Amino acid sequence: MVKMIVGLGNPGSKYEKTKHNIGFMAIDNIVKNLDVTFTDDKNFKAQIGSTFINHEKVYFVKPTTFMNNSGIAVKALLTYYNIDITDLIVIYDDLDMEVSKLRLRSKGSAGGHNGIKSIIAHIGTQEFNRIKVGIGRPLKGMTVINHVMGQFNTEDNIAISLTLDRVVNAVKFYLQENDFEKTMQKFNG
Repeated sequence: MVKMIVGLGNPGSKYEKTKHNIGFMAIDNIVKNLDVTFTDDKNFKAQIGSTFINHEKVYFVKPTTFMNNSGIAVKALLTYYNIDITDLIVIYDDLDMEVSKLRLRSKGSAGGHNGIKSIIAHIGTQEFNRIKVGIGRPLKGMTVINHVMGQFNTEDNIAISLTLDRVVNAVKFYLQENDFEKTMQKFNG
């Protein structure tokens, strides 16, 4: 009945172009496509848009707790609406994929990603559905922070935009089928 779709990132003008905000960018593209408007929530520290698709109510969420606190918002939202982990999708930047690459997974450990780390620690599992967008592989010796805090190279803007459009379609397919596994089969590769 209720779907919780979360895009990760950091609030504030200075973070807006960072690769670590690919989740925010994805959610933005999704709601614009779906004609869904945001509202900076009074209960939750997040930007939230929702709408009924058929008989289901879908929430599109951009936590504004800062990335390392994403789990607090996710857990609050799951608890508030009595939504099980299985009804979750998290959209975010993969730390070790070529830029604009798209991958759907239903698992994976945090691997240095502070948002995913927070979510895992708050909902108690790494077994949750993910739509990952590649931001580039870090060079040897490069720290996670300056890897994800950098902006996208201008030659990559088009690839990123193309990928985000694909994320919109994956979400729609997912909603149509209420099956993330089929969505993974339909979109991976």
